[PDB]
Amino acid sequence: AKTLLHKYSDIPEGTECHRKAYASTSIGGATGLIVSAYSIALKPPASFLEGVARTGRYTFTSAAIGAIFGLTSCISAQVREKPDDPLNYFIGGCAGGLTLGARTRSYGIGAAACAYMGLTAALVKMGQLEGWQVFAEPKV
Amino acid sequence: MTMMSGRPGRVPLQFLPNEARSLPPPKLTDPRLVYMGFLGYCSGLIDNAIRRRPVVSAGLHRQLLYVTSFVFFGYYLLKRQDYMYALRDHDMFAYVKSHPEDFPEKDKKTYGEILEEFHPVR
Amino acid sequence: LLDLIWLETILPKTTSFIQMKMSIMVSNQKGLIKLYFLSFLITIMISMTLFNYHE
Amino acid sequence: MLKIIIPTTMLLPMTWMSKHNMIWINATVHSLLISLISLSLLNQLGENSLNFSLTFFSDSLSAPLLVLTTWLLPLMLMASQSHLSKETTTRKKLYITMLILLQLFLIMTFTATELILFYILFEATLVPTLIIITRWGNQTERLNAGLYFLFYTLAGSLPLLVALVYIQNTTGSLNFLIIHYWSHPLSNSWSNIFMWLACIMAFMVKMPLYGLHLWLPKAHVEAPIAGSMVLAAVLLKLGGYGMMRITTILNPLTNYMAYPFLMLSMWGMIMTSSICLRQTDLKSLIAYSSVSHMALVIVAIMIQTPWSFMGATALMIAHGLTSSMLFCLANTNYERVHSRTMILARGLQTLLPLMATWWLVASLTNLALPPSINLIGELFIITASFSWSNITIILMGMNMMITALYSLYMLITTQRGKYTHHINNIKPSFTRENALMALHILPLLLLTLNPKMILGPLY
Amino acid sequence: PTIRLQEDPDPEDENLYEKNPDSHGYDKDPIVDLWNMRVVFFFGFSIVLVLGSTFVAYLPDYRMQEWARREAERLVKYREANGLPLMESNCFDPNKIQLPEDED
Amino acid sequence: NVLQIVRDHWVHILVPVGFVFGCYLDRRSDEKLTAFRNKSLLFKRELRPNEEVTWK
Amino acid sequence: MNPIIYTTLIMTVMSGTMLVMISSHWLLIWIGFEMNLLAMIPVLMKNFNPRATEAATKYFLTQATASMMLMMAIIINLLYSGQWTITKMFNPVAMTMMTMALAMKLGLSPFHFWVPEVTQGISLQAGLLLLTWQKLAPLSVLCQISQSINPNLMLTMAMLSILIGGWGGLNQTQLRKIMAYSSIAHMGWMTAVLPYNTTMTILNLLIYITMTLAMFMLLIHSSATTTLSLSHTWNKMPVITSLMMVTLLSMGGLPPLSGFMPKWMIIQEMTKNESIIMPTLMAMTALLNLYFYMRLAYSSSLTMFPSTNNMKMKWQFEHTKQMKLLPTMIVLSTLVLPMTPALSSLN
Amino acid sequence: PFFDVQKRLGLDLDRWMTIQSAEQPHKIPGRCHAFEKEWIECAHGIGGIRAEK
Amino acid sequence: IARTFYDGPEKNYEKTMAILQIEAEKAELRLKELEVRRLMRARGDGPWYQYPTIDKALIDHSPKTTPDN
Ligand SMILES: CCCCCCCCCCCCCCCCCC(=O)OC[C@H](COP(=O)([O-])OCC(O)COP(=O)([O-])OC[C@@H](COC(=O)CCCCCCCCCCCCCCCCC)OC(=O)CCCCCCCCCCCCCCCCC)OC(=O)CCCCCCCCCCCCCCCCC
Ligand SMILES: CCCCCCCCCCCCCCCCCC(=O)OC[C@H](COP(=O)([O-])OCC(O)COP(=O)([O-])OC[C@@H](COC(=O)CCCCCCCCCCCCCCCCC)OC(=O)CCCCCCCCCCCCCCCCC)OC(=O)CCCCCCCCCCCCCCCCC
Ligand SMILES: CCCCCCCCCCCCCCCCC[C@@H](O)O[C@H](CO[C@H](O)CCCCCCCCCCCCCCC)COP(=O)(O)OCC[N+](C)(C)C
Ligand SMILES: CCCCCCCCCCCCCCCCC[C@@H](O)O[C@H](CO[C@H](O)CCCCCCCCCCCCCCC)COP(=O)(O)OCC[N+](C)(C)C
Ligand SMILES: CCCCCCCC/C=C\CCCCCCCC(=O)O[C@H](COC(=O)CCCCCCC/C=C/CCCCCCCC)COP(=O)(O)OCCN
Repeated sequence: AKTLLHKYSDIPEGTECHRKAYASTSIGGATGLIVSAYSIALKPPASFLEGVARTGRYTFTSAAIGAIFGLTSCISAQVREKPDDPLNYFIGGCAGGLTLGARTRSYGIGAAACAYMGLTAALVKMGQLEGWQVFAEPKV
Repeated sequence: MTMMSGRPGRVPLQFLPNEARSLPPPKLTDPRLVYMGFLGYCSGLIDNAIRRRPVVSAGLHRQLLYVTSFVFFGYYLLKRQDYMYALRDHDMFAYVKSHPEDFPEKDKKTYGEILEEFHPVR
Repeated sequence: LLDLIWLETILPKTTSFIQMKMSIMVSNQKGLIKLYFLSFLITIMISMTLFNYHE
Repeated sequence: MLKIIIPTTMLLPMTWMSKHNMIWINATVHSLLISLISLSLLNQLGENSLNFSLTFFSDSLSAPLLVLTTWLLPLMLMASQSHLSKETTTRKKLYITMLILLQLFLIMTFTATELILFYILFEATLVPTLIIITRWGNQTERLNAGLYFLFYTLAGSLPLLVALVYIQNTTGSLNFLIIHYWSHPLSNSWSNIFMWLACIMAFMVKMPLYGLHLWLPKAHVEAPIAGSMVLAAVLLKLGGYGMMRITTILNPLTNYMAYPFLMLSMWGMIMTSSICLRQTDLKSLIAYSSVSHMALVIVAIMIQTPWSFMGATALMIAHGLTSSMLFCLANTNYERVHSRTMILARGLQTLLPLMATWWLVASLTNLALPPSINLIGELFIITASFSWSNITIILMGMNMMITALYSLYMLITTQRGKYTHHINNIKPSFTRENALMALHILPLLLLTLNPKMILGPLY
Repeated sequence: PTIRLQEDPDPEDENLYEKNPDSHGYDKDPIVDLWNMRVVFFFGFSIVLVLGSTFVAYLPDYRMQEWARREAERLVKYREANGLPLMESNCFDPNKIQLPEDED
Repeated sequence: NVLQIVRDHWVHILVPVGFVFGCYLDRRSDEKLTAFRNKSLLFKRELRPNEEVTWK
Repeated sequence: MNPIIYTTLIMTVMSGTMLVMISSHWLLIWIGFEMNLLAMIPVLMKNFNPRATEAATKYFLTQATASMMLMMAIIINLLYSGQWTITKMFNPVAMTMMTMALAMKLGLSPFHFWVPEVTQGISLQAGLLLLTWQKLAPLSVLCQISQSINPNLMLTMAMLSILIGGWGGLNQTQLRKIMAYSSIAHMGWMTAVLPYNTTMTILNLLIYITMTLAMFMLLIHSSATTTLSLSHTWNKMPVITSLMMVTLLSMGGLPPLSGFMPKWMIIQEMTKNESIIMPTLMAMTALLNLYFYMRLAYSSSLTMFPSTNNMKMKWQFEHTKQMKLLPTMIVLSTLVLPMTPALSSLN
Repeated sequence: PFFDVQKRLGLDLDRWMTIQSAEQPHKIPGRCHAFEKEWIECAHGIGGIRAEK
Repeated sequence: IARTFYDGPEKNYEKTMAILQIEAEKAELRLKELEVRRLMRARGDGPWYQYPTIDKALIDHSPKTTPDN
């Protein structure tokens, strides 16, 4: 829910990297749980233990991606002394993409994920800076 | 969000309030009406072609009825559209007149007093 | 190397590959009401908490 | 300017009411008359534009483009009637209808006073072109070529639509005169950077910019001859026209957002010129030539100087004429031997001398021999780039040498040597083909005689 | 049948010179082809090309090149005689410009 | 005998008629933008003893 | 089935929809939905076969669940405010359940699985009815409560509908399933602009209904339900294939065709709010619908597929039944963009 | 969407049952008749947005 | 050529003036309409964005078999 989002976003950028990584790991784990729930519903795994294995695999993948993204993003922000710079989010996104590539054992997936997650995270940082709204409230 | 659904004095299924009679009707040579007649003529041609009839010559009464019907509907459509736009402008002007604080007319400045930054192209 | 392979690889071939994979993922359902009614239950529960608990 | 629009709309029922054996004659005669009428648009002013109404206006940048469109229609008609002889009457009329609709959309695009109307027409030009390519092409690659042509264009053009409606909600107008008079600088923020990209990428993909040009060889090779003519001569210039129009509101952000596109244009100019040196298909060579020349035009528009704008206008007109002529020259040999491979039919100067003369003149204008308007545009752009930075001359210099090399390579491979022994079906050149080449080439030199008519509004 | 489909054979191409040794390449019908040649030549070379080039050559000077030249001659004459500078760096009179009060 | 000639070559008047109609419509469009006729600071002029409007 | 009984059932379907549209009481709206469903179930089984029976069963189960949730949301709203009038819906949980129930009725993603299946399992006339008339009541109810709607849920479901419609349509060779995925994407477009302007929702609904009617009537005219059976129509009626090609182009959203108008107006309306990212994604995604419309146009009109010998016998006979409104539907589907400012009469 | 046929023809198809303060049989009152009456009277004719505040 | 095919510069000059006036007024009107729509939807005190409320004429003002309603 938005409680996790607020827990992540309340901490300043280049401070307390361990807490930010923990919040990112929680967000990733929640996303992975939802993904595994939908996957099990639409694609039954033929065995309870197999369903547990698939849930654990998806959840661990997502949690690891989130943890890596948060850790490297915060570390870069505090090392460069440059908060509010999208390049930190780009680095975190590429690190998460390379984590996904290592997790699926595929070089092409790793490279594509690095590029796309880095670009998406940088875009999210730009949106936070400039006030871009994904779901604008009706104004007129 | 519905802007005009509940405007006071609106009659539910009227399509043409009596207030609309105070506006000049569209001219019968209005280019929009001519385009509606063109749409009716195209419908007649397509009707001829689908039924495997000579496209241009098959039914002149049918083509005339098509053009006439499209023009007839378009006239009232244009009247209603113009009425709605007149209503919108009337409401806009009344609201601006009744809320002077939200629409201030500030002092005019000539270009000889406004400092604009110059960006060279080189 | 560039015009026939990599410029092709990055923009149009990647787009085609991704769209085809997602089309295969989305469109390949067995048509069993059990599975996607379970999906409906998951959606309903998520919806109350994710968007409904926050008003 | 309804005195030009209405006669084309009348070309439509004139074609659909003609006898089965007079469609080409009627279409050609009335297309030529419409071109003569459009010739009156060249009487332009020195300070403002001709403001015909609230909807249409004519500048010194769009008048030569309109004249080029109206002049290109009859040439396409003459070039098409050879290979469409076995077609039924209804399908021939539909082909002519597609060409007429394309001309009408192009004529309205170059004179629209608002940016949204310009967008709607510049996007409506897609349907006739796609239909022509995918219906009257020869090989099975035409379907893929149509898909590439469609989606490359739309993926660039839709963000432009979003940006345009946003700009109208912000400033209250999209009318070009109001936009010009009430111009305000763009700050340096991520929102403004993405607005710049949305306003620029559609025109970039139309040119097309190097790395975004893969659709062009497919579409220009797989199309019929009239499709290739109008794709190379007019439809590529939509990007340049739109970019010179839209750059009015992009300052001072362009001062640094132009760097990646400038580097892409110069290096990809070198690359496409080099690609022309090893090409087995004669039409793909002409397509890559178009890419190189358009890269030069992109550079000129991006550096934003009066000399660069003059050079861009002149180069666009000259390239349209030259590339259309080259495509027709290649189509003659294709119709003779039914193959596009360049080294199949050789020594053609022995068999067709006058066609060899036409080949020589076309390839001389391709390499920008002075004092052709090709060279006038190229030299203006080179001078503007040199003022921008003295190191561009090296890249520009390399391009000039390479262009000459591949142009004369094409000429020597096709015309000189010894004729292939097994090919015995090379009939003499028809009067129609010679008239087509003459009507391509004579206006080029006539325009050289009076070059201020193609130098744009910055003159 | 060891075939896949019923199809017409690919036909040989027709030579317009066979039935018309002077064929002009416009149509198979000699009369229509001759008149197509005639209308193309007359309306392309005789009408649009030559007459249009003459019209463009004799277009009136709406670009105001000669007017500008004469105006500049008048201005140079007046400024040279009076001892005034030929040209001024500022194109706008500073009396109508109001700079900001403070620069500190 | 002109019946067949007319029925074979009546498609030759569509384009000139469209041209003259476009000229007429352009004149009509110009007729609706005279709000500043003889009113600009650069071209404001006293009327001649006979003429009514400075341009049409 | 007796023609009199069929006409009575059709009028009962329309009576339920009109009762939904004219009522002021939540109970009467629920009754209208019940009556509409009760009359609609037999129309889906008019041509009896196992596939039609399966389609009817799936439709009944989905719609009965949706109406149960609808009634529960009404009762919760009554509990927290003793109001039966259809208004701003004073309770948020009730509004969430109401939104989910109406989305289930419309077939918006995540609850979009039933639409391809029911459309493929019934006849083309039943599909025409299901994909045109059955959208009116839930959309009208959504329009009447648009102020209390939560944008985050509605916009999420709309974007999911556009994405899933495009992706699912990419994979189909059956024409009814293609139509169903197209319907899903257009429903997404309709519901994306609902919290901002209901006039745009109505305009998009009308244009979509016109294009869908034209497409279904063209498909009924040339009795094709698969891509390969539609590939034969050129050798029997080429005019039908040409008109279908132009209508398919219009459905794609290419200017200057009428299909482009709703997307254009919705993008403008969303940029009148802040809302920049969402229209950009929506257009980029509608490119997928354009892709599979273009593939259908390639297969049926722009190339000629091989035919069979027995088509010669069909050449000798004409179409007996004639659809009187098909030419007007085609013209309205294609050549209506210049009349865009007439949408002001919709509000 | 909503076609106010009842308002146009003056029919009262279902408005009689919408609120608790509207003409019950034998004049039996709702438990919260006065509160609903006051809320309705206070919010009548000012529109939904103004009324909520 | 000038006498036969073209007019003087003043015609184009003043037509441009008229066009510019019309377009500027339209732009100002568009901006003003957007602002008015924003204010009306925010405050709900204008003719636009009026949402239905229960009719007061539905209330029965009769003795209710109990003195306290
Ligand atoms: C418009 C004009 C034109 C533009 C468009 C055209 C040009 C751009 C597109 C074309 C090139 C882009 C392609 C990217 C790589 C594609 C990978 C791929 O296709 O995977 C599927 C494909 C399928 O593989 P699979 O099915 O998963 O398994 C079978 C494997 O093949 C079996 O694998 P294996 O057993 O043979 O060994 C694989 C192993 C070992 O590979 C080998 O066996 C041989 C050793 C090769 C490794 C090279 C690393 C050491 C040399 C680097 C020296 C310096 C770099 C140059 C810069 C100099 C600066 C002055 O590689 C690794 O373990 C990877 C670990 C990471 C080390 C390499 C990555 C370095 C990142 C570059 C940093 C650049 C930052 C910016 C710098 C700015 C200053 C200029 O993967 C491969 O087979 C290729 C493996 C190697 C890929 C990494 C090479 C990196 C190339 C440079 C990337 C820069 C471009 C992207 C920049 C944007 C990103 C944010
Ligand atoms: C923007 C500015 C204004 C433009 C407006 C928009 C465009 C024009 C209006 C569009 C609608 C009007 C026509 C609708 C009915 C056409 C249906 C048809 O089949 O026509 C055949 C029909 C020939 O049939 P027939 O004469 O009975 O005997 C021959 C057999 O039927 C032999 O027939 P068959 O069936 O055996 O032949 C088979 C053939 C049959 O297939 C077709 O004929 C295709 C026709 C489809 C109709 C178009 C769809 C609906 C309209 C949407 C247009 C969208 C335009 C926007 C841009 C997008 C481009 C698509 O199929 C094929 O060969 C397959 C070829 C594949 C090519 C795919 C391209 C098709 C789409 C192209 C549409 C372009 C616009 C219309 C083109 C003109 C059509 C006549 O054509 C005509 O003769 C009628 C056309 C001329 C009527 C207007 C003349 C007015 C009177 C003259 C005086 C003018 C007054 C001036 C006032 C001043 C005083 C002097
Ligand atoms: C194949 C051909 C395709 C067509 C080519 C299109 C060209 C697009 C390139 C865009 C040009 C510039 C875009 C943004 C302008 C500056 C870029 C940035 O790197 O510069 C620095 C930006 O700093 C860092 O680089 C932050 C950006 C890092 C994240 C961006 C991701 C780049 C990774 C490469 C992905 C490939 C993109 C293209 C996809 C195909 C400047 O520092 P800063 O002053 O702080 O930012 C200026 C903006 N301010 C003033 C509002 C603050
Ligand atoms: C086959 C055998 C060939 C060889 C034999 C040939 C024999 C000799 C004939 C060759 C002529 C030699 C050329 C020498 C130049 C003399 C002509 C020149 O003096 O005229 C120019 C005039 O040339 C014209 O201005 C240029 C022609 C315009 C070209 C437009 C082309 C027509 C439209 C066709 C379609 C358009 C397609 C392209 C779209 C943009 C001068 O311009 P200008 O300095 O002012 O005149 C000053 C006096 N004025 C102003 C009062 C008139
Ligand atoms: C086939 C190749 C063609 C590819 C072309 C695609 C690239 C197009 C460029 C990006 C288009 C999206 C821009 C959106 C339109 C701009 C309008 C605008 O100005 O909006 C900005 C907001 O700008 C944005 O939101 C844009 C964010 C981007 C969202 C979508 C990302 C698309 C992909 C990004 C990277 C790709 C772009 C470059 C690609 C180069 C070509 C390959 C102002 O909004 P406000 O909120 O009011 O500002 C102040 C108040 N906060």
